[PDB]
Amino acid sequence: FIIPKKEIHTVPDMGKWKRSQAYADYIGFILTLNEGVKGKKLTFEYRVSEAIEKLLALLNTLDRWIDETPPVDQPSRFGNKAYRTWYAKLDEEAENLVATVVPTHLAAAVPEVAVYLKESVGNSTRIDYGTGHEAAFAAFLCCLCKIGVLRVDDQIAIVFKVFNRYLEVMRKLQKTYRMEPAGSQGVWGLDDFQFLPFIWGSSQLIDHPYLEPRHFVDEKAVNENHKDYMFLECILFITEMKTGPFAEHSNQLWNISAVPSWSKVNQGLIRMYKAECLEKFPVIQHFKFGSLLPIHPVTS
Repeated sequence: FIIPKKEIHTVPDMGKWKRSQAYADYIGFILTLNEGVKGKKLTFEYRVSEAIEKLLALLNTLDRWIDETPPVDQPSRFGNKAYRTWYAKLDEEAENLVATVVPTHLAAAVPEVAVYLKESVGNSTRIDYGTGHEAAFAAFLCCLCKIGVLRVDDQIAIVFKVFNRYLEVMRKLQKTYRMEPAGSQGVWGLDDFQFLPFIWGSSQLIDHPYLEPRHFVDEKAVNENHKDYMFLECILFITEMKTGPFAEHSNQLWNISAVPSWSKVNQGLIRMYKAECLEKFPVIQHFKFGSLLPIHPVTS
């Protein structure tokens, strides 16, 4: 194990990244989880292991720290400085948190794995959050699979239990500390903060008996179904946070609602994720590379 470090500094480094072992493992992981959740509600009776339970407890610790760290009165009208107090706790305690999940015989892996956790919750200096932080959380989970802490039978729970809870905690950070989107915003982005739940969420909805894409801009449909469906939960967050016509506050998603099937939405969002997140220097340039997700060319 080694200290994961940044490797994307120049334009040619984008190709280095796309040819890397890290990229192959990362995109393979996203696609594997995408397939596993296909056609299933969040309440699907999936297996729940000790490691999954410990990851939920880890996220609940993060949540508790938010409650202990209220917003401060401040002059700035953007991010709330209390975020930095919260983040400092995570920075100090990340290895301890990860150690509650990783059994002692794999203790050597804790510092490397914990770097991804420390990169998954936003930026302290800027008080911002974007799809690069979300990617680091997926990378954190990917590392836990690679070292065998999480297994194939945990894959549905990774999305429906752990990632689902992570999104709740991220929404709470974003609202509580008035966090700024880190990257492209408004007309320029799919969503101000997230990406993966629209991929995995659209996979859930493949072959649904009633819901089709145009239904996600129907407030009634979202209200009656969001508890079962990660995609719909994301839309609910948007409509709760933003006012006015959907077409104006979320134009990209508005256009996506016209797609005739969830399978086509899912296929299109995978393409879009590569183009607008993984191949986007300003979004992905802070990705860190160590031993588990290495910058060396993919083995083959």
